[PDB]
Amino acid sequence: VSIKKSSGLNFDNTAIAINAGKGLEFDTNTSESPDINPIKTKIGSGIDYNENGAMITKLGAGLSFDNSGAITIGYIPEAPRDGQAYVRKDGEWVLLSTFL
Amino acid sequence: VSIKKSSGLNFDNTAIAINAGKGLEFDTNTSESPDINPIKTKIGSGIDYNENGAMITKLGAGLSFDNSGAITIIPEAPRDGQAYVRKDGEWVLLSTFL
Amino acid sequence: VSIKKSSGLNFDNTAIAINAGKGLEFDTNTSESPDINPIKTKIGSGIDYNENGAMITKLGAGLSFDNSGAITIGNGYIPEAPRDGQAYVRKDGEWVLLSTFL
Repeated sequence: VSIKKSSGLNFDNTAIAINAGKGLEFDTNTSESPDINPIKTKIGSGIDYNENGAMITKLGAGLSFDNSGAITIGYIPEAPRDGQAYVRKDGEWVLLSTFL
Repeated sequence: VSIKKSSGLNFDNTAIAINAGKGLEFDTNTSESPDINPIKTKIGSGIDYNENGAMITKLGAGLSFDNSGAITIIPEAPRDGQAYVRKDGEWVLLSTFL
Repeated sequence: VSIKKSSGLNFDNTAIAINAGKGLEFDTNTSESPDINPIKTKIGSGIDYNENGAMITKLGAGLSFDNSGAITIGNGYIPEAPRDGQAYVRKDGEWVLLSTFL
């Protein structure tokens, strides 16, 4: 058999093998391993698989996906300046004299 | 024909095939599909392709690439053992109001 | 010999070749290239390889990996007082009950 070795194939003791380079590996953890190992991507920090085996970015605190699957990002306000003093109650600035 | 099955190839009946696992798939969306499908990476949220067919991180609102291809982006009351309230953008001792 | 052409293989002048599409390429920069090229992923902005060839996200200013490999936001003003129906005043960086002081 002729193989095109410039297109990712090579011989390993006369058997055609995928010659897997950067970002790829053979999955030695399937039910059929180590005799039958599928090729898979090789991934590290910040990448995962979803349920379909698709690569996704691994998002932590502060980050989310928008509506197109793009990565996106995602202290109390000032009381009124009317000369009057304010205290804090149930998430609101409430006039001091309310309690005096 | 001899294939090395522990290196990503398998027989699909009599025919030699790539055995694609996680992060990989066959592209059924070409002109030539379904009879000739290239192997491609399998991608989801957070990843996209370039025009050059390269995988890139898919960035939305608030994130961008820096110039070397990496992803990038009331004051406290006085501390003096006394109680304080908010008035005109200042922190003003409570006592002052009693 | 027969190949499953719907499974990522094709003929190039009789020779069996991987038919590489989006996110893959052959590496022409090896010690046996260009007559022998491995298949590799094809990566651009936001991605790199680690030392062992695994793809990682490339992080710049203000972003960091946490200890579980996830991308996160890297790293005074007052917080909310208690939401318990009571009034509060600020003393020594703590919300203390206005009650105390009357």
